[PDB]
Amino acid sequence: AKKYDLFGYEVDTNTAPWIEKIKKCKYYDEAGEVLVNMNVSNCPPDIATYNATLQCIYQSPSKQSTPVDNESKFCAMMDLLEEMQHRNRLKPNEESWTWVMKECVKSGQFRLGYCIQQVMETECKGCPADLVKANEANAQKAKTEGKEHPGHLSQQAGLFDVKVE
Amino acid sequence: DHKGRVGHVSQVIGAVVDVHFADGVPPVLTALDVVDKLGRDEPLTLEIVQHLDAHTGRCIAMQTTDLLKLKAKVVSTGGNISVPVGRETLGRIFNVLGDAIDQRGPVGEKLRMPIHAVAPKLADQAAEDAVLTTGIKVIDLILPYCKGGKIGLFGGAGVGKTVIIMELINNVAKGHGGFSVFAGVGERTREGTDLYLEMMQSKVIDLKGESKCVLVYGQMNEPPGARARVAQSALTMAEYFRDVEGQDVLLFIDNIFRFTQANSEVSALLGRIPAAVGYQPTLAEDLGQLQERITSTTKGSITSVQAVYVPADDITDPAPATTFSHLDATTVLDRAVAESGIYPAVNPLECASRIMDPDVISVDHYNVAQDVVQMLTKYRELQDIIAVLGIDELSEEDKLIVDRARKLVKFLSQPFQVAEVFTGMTGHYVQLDDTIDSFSGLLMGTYDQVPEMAFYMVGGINSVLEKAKKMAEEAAELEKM
Amino acid sequence: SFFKTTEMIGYVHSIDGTIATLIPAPGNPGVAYNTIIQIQVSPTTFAAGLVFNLEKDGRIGIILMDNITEVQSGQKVMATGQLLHIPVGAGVLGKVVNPLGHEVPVSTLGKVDTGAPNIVSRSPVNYNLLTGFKAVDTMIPIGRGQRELIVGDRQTGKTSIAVSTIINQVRINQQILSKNAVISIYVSIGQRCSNVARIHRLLQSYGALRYTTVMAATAAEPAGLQYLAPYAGVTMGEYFMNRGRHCLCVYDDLSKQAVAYRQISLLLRRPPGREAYPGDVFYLHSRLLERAAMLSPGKGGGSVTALPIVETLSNDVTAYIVTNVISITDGQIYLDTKLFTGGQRPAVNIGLSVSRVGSSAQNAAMKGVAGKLKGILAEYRKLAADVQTIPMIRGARFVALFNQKQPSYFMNAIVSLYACLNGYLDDVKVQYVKFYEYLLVHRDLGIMYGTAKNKFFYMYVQELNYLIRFFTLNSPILHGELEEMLKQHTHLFLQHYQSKMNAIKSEKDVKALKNLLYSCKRAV
Amino acid sequence: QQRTSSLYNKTRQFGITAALIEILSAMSSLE
Ligand SMILES: Nc1ncnc2c1ncn2[C@@H]1O[C@H](COP(=O)(O)OP(=O)(O)O)[C@@H](O)[C@H]1O
Ligand SMILES: Nc1ncnc2c1ncn2[C@@H]1O[C@H](COP(=O)(O)OP(=O)(O)O)[C@@H](O)[C@H]1O
Ligand SMILES: [Mg+2]
Ligand SMILES: [Mg+2]
Repeated sequence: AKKYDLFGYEVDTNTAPWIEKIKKCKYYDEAGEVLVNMNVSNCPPDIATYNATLQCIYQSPSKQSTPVDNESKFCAMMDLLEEMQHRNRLKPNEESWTWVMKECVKSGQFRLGYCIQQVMETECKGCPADLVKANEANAQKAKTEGKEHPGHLSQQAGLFDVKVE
Repeated sequence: DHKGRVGHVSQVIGAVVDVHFADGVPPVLTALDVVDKLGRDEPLTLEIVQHLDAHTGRCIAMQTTDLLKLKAKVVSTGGNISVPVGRETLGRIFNVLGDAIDQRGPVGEKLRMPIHAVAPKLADQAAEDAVLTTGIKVIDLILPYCKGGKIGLFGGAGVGKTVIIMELINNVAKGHGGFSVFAGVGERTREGTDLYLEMMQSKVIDLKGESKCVLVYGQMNEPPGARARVAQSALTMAEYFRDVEGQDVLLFIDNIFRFTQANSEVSALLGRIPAAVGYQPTLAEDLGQLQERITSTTKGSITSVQAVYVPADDITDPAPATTFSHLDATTVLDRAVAESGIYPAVNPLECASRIMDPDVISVDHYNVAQDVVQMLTKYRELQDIIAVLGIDELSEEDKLIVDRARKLVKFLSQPFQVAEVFTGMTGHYVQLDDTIDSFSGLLMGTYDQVPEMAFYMVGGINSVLEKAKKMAEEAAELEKM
Repeated sequence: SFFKTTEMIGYVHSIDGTIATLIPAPGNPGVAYNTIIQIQVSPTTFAAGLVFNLEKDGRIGIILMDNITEVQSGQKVMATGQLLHIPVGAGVLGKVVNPLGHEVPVSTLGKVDTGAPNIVSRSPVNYNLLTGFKAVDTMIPIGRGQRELIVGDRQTGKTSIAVSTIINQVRINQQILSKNAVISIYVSIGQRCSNVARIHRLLQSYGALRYTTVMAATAAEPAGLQYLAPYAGVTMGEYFMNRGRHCLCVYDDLSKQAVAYRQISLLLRRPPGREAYPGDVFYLHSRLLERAAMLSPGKGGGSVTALPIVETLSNDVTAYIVTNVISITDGQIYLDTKLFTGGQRPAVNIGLSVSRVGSSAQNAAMKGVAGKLKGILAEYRKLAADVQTIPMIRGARFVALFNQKQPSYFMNAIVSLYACLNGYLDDVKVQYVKFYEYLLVHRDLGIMYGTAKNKFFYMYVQELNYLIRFFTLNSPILHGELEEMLKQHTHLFLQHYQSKMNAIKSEKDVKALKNLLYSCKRAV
Repeated sequence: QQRTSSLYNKTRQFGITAALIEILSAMSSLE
């Protein structure tokens, strides 16, 4: 129940008020602005808070009204995992990596999906099936339609002639 | 306003002179004519540098302060020191004030501008990255001068600064649709004659017809007030051709150290505490306001070559060290390189250029130029090993690097066209295409069988193979005898 | 901005370029210390100035800032009675600004004079800051909130390595949550004006202006602005720090700031000491750099990372201004002149360089590879001075890999270093390491019709970057899949691509090989 | 190496004495 920071002062474990702020999300960059505001008011992110953020990254469109160049919900998502694991010292539970698998199949990035089901199967000993077949569907979708890799880069036999740009 | 406002000389300590005004002091940088008669042959004009109180202002004398009594009548001009501008200045010689010093009648002027202009803002700046082919091997290859560039020739006493400026006037300033300005800042009065005559012979300055040069001289004989301000006088004339007429222009400041040194004299007498190595505390600020005016605007384009004296061959000295930050192509001349036989005495490792870049110059230019710098860096490391161990102790591949690198140092030398009297040989304008190809082949090892002294003091590859033919023929005759 | 007048404190007495002294008006109001004052140059216009001396006489020493040509003796002087505040926020980004706050054409305020975070306010530096250089990010790793000095001679790459560090953030910042985005603040103290313009265009072309603001006090502008320019730079960064975000501050350079402060001090008769600098020239840089910090979890956990540049004259670290800044900062990145001309660019002297909080600052993946590299390069440098060992082979390839113009992406760097660590570039010669590295990143030989069959790990998929940062390369998830990619790349490169070097011994093919290999040095 | 380093160190200290005596002998002339 009780918790202390690095110095040993008392810390606000009352997470639930800040969770409902993250649910009213709209665009996922606003979730980070809330995560800042908790830390500012001596209230470190809970394990449930990170999962509540991960939900908002999946559901909404990107940063805000205007689009940013080279948007990546996965890269924003995997940064947040790096924050909780290494720095804050919190192991992400089964809910954490299931949100990651959803975004791979939703956006269509199946190649990431192959890597993260290997992750989800190992260590955390769980195979969620639902998304595995949806991920494997997108893998076969790339093969049968045309080609899976970039395509123009792969086929072109280089050997001495390679463009530097 | 304040047009003919009368004042009296409060105190005279050297070139620095205080002036008391009854109805308040004029503004700063305001020129003042000394009306009082005295036994003078030439007039006296004071520029206000500081204010002491509401009624008193400290100044600096542009002419000598001899015969100046206390309480002498002094009158304002209207504003700053004013200098004539436009095409009527071309062909004529001037002093710091803008009076013609060549005895060829009155100038046609029709407008005068103040010496102390403000430097362009950020919005006025513009970059035009094109190579200015100087026709010199060490410059064009390793530290190429760009169009619109501020260029500096750093070196100690008697290394080839004045020689390189004269060669650039031959190589670049003659075949140029723009005009040119020469700031003779605190240098030899006798060197000024030789420039004036040689330009008259070559017809860049023309008496009867069209002229394409302006001369503004404030030489060693003049007091510090003139030698300080004379750099700005020339810069005002170049600023007219840049801003008003909208044109590509050349500026030639020999020497920019003499500006800083001239300010170092007055700054002591003005009562400022000196900074490092006895220079003025405003050393960086003095160069700041001067050098920032020298730049390529949206309206026109100054392309300034400058000479920089390195005092006591100490490059860490404030006067050059502060200047280095302002420049686009920094040319560094070394004494040991001069005394070894290599002219021009350019030490290529301490040199640098902004346009030494694959984007601006060609890919073949950059790659060849870098290999010369790389090979010379390896050669300096190998030179320490041969002194300790010996020439025979080196490896098989390293011996071949020494043979090429020795030829690279010799091939970097060049007989200048202005320096026919010194070298005793005719000059060589080496083309940019010739410079890149000849050095490229030397790095490949296509000229390994060519002897070393063939490369010493010649132009491009045709002159190398010509000298190598003469060496083969004369060596064949002496061997037969 | 247009500052707020209050009371007419005095008249202008003397001027000496960019410094002045005042006489108090009847009544002797007395202005407060370190405050801005507006001098009426005309009825319509004002000219700002900072108060530096409050003499016993009643006279007040002023450092002139704006409209210095228009200042005259006998002019009226209005006081603000406040410290210098400037425009700060997200709205200031992508613009050039003075130390006073006026925008250069080409938001709640914050105090420039502010105390640094105390003992309990800070925390240990854990978040990494990627410069985008294999030489730096392994051996001299910079953490967020750290002060890392950049020292070396003119034209050694002091600005470029600082500017490319700002450009390296755009690839991350675009992809990541804006909470963890590295907002940059390039301060240009005493530089040439066109140099600021070229950096503006260079920042604009790489999309850096979105996540960057440019503080600018050029050589034309007075010593008062140059003195105050780094302070205005940190103020803009502290906004992001105090509001739980990470920031970067480049001062280019503190050498020219000190010269500007010396001018101010000497002109106002402050007693000079070593190399004519005042007594408090150490205090000048100390209170600047200490405001850069890593805050605690209790105050947002934000940061201001500092990259102060300091020019040395002919590799002389014994100079007073250089020795001062070294004793303040958390180690340095020394740029040697001989390494620059020798070939190695960036010319990072690893023996002279040091990071005082390196290990804790690095990423978990980067800590794995870099710990071994210290052991290899230590033995390589010793054996090079005093027959090729495994350390001698692999050590030489690292030196070839450290050469780069533009900054490398974290994935593309760590994989090419991991290859050299486990010894995938041993059979590959030293001259063909950049051609090997280019074909690894942009192209791929396994997919180049044949022996591919990897389920997830490829180099074209840039999104694996963040999975590597979490799990590391030495891990059961990625270890076996990575070692396939490298085995396919080496065997095919040695067989198909390196076979040409035994062949090509002719004119127009040796030159074609060179021009290929020289372009490979630029692109990592 | 010992004796040249000592001369570097003597020149370092003698330089800073001579630097500051000149600089502060300036402001004795200026009061
Ligand atoms: N390119 C060159 N060719 C021949 N002699 C040169 C060259 N450059 C310099 N010198 C020698 O240097 C001497 C003086 O050089 P100068 O440029 O007048 O001095 P500074 O470098 O102080 O301006 C001359 O006597 C001349 O012999
Ligand atoms: N990593 C690098 N690779 C290649 N060239 C570089 C590199 N860093 C700097 N340079 C070049 O060196 C020159 C000087 O760089 P700069 O950053 O201005 O150094 P300084 O700040 O020390 O003057 C520039 O022309 C630039 O192109
Ligand atoms: Mg000379
Ligand atoms: Mg720089």
